[PDB]
Amino acid sequence: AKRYWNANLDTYHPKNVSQNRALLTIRVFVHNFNPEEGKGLTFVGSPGVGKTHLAVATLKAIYEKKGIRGYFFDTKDLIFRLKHLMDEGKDTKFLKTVLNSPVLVLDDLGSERLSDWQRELISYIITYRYNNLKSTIITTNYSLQRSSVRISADLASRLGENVVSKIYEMNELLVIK
Ligand SMILES: Nc1ncnc2c1ncn2[C@@H]1O[C@H](COP(=O)(O)OP(=O)(O)O)[C@@H](O)[C@H]1O
Ligand SMILES: [Mg+2]
Repeated sequence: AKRYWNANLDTYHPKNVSQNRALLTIRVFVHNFNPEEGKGLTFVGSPGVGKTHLAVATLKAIYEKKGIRGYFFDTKDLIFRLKHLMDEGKDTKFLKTVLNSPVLVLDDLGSERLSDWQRELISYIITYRYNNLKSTIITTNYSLQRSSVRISADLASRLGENVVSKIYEMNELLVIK
């Protein structure tokens, strides 16, 4: 939660054209935000680049100018949590509040490779939020450099074609450099 205590659309000081465009987009996005549209953003990019900073920021600006409460998860942390209350088998309540969330930040959704069972949980959670028009914000890592659709196949390679295709029809792509 709070290495990003300070994370605000407002500390925000962009340092290249990438970051400025990203901040403009985010601003427009938050201002027209409608839990109902199930629209989101995807932040790609090498690391230490302020992708996650911007996603926390986006989540805050939402509920500051729209009073809607999001949720912020490290994708692996979420998955790991869920598998464990899902085979202890008791809590359907955590799963439901995560799936039905009006805004959800899946930080690092899928950088690195995901074993069959984490793959299954992601596909589930994304199929659900896709079907139910639930706005979902994603940050993922991309590294080899000079776009659109390689970023597609690269993401597709550890997430699956299916999840990535859906991610695209829900989210606008913001490459931060
Ligand atoms: N433009 C910026 N303004 C303020 N802080 C930033 C900016 N870019 C990066 N940071 C800070 O740098 C650190 C790393 O950023 P992070 O969001 O984790 O990048 P990434 O998620 O791309 O790895 C964070 O603590 C974040 O607060
Ligand atoms: Mg990050």
